[PDB]
Amino acid sequence: ENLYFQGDLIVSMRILGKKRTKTWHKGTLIAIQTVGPGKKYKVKFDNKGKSLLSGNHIAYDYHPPADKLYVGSRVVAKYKDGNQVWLYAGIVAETPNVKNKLRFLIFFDDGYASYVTQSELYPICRPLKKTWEDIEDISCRDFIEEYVTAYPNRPMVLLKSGQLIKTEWEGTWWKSRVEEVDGSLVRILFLDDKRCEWIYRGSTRLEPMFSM
Repeated sequence: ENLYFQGDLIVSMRILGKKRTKTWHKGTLIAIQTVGPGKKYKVKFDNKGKSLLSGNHIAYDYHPPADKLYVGSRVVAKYKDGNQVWLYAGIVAETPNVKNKLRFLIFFDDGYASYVTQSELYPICRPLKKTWEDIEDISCRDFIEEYVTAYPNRPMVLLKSGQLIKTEWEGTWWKSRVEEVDGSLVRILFLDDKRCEWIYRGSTRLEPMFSM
């Protein structure tokens, strides 16, 4: 059937949708379609054509109130890529608190992590019951399932600036150094390549956590 209303969605509303590039973009909800128990959502993008999307591939174009976000919530967040910024899907790993200077910690679908503000987050419209089950990368999906279901039990390595450790990249271990710690994240300098990355302190990419 062709619907005009479905839960709190209404045809003609503004929405964000996932493009095939896996970045998220503004558009208009132009149709809602049913087939049995399934539902699809037709989106016309502002600077593009159309896509027919499942409900976990659309998001509201507003920022959610804090009491509606949990560890495990499925979201779209601001994502820094060189000197460019995108909207990219992720999972909430921490809500605002004193130790993290009142920020949200985001685990993104591709394995990167960052702290963002409430104004940098959007909630996905119809998340899966197990919110991580639409993460395509098996290693990332399995890490987030264990993290979300174990929370608040969070094994982490205690790290200090200057400390020498081994960090994983492309399947092997590299000599690296702790440059900075910010809440549950650490900035790692890869010594041979002289480039830095922010990594979660419970990540199995840190050799002490891999040990365990």
